[PDB]
Amino acid sequence: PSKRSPIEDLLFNKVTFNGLTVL
Amino acid sequence: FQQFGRDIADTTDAVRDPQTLEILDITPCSFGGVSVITPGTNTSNQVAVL
Repeated sequence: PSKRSPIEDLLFNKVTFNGLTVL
Repeated sequence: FQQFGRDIADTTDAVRDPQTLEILDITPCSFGGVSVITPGTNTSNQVAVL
């Protein structure tokens, strides 16, 4: 669905509001 | 017999009404910044707001 290499997919699989936000 | 649930900073995430014992979620009301999109004032003076 997203044009990623198999190595990229493996890499992405391995890595895992009280007045302040995230952007 | 449980009443409510606290988050990390003593921020409650639940409540039970003293009359009708019901579970009620609670979330903060929205807030955020306001930004203005503006082309060069040497070309026009029409802007947009995000």
